[PDB]
Amino acid sequence: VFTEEQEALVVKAWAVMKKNSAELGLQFFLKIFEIAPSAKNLFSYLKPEQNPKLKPHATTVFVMTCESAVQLRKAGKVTVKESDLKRIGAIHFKTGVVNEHFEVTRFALLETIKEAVPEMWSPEMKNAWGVAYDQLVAAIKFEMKP
Ligand code: HEM
Repeated sequence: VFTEEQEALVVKAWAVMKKNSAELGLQFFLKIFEIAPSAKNLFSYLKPEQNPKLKPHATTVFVMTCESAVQLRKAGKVTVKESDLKRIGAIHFKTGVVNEHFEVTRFALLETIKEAVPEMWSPEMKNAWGVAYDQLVAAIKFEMKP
């Protein structure tokens, strides 16, 4: 169960990091592609890793993760609109985003956060971010079908 403490951690960390989300987004994607260069292929428009569209995807991940933390504490579930979730779910399903991609991204997300606010980093900070993300992903994965 997602706690008020974990919510506070995600909310404040994001509050801090959000001041430099430009540097943060670039770092995040550079981490994703350092680990799995071939993940590049999934973003069909990539065929510099400088691409315009990559920066908002990065921040979406951050914002929606922080939002899930809030909703999880408030209502005990991800309460993202049923329709936003179907739409996000379908695109990921159709471009071939698989578990390993979500998983590389989780790992990249945590590293990016550890590097960005090393002064707020701790295993509870890591887990709070990790769990909000996991619940967000599971809400999306339920909508990854035909
Ligand atoms: C919490 C995790 C994630 C969230 C919240 C999220 C959210 C979103 C959103 C809101 C869009 C808008 C795209 C649209 O409606 O056309 C999108 C697109 C997309 N995402 Fe994600 N996403 C996540 C994970 C991932 C992962 C792990 C990958 C693969 C590395 C990925 C790759 C893509 C691709 C290829 C698109 C389509 C881009 C395009 O065709 O212009 N996403 N995502």
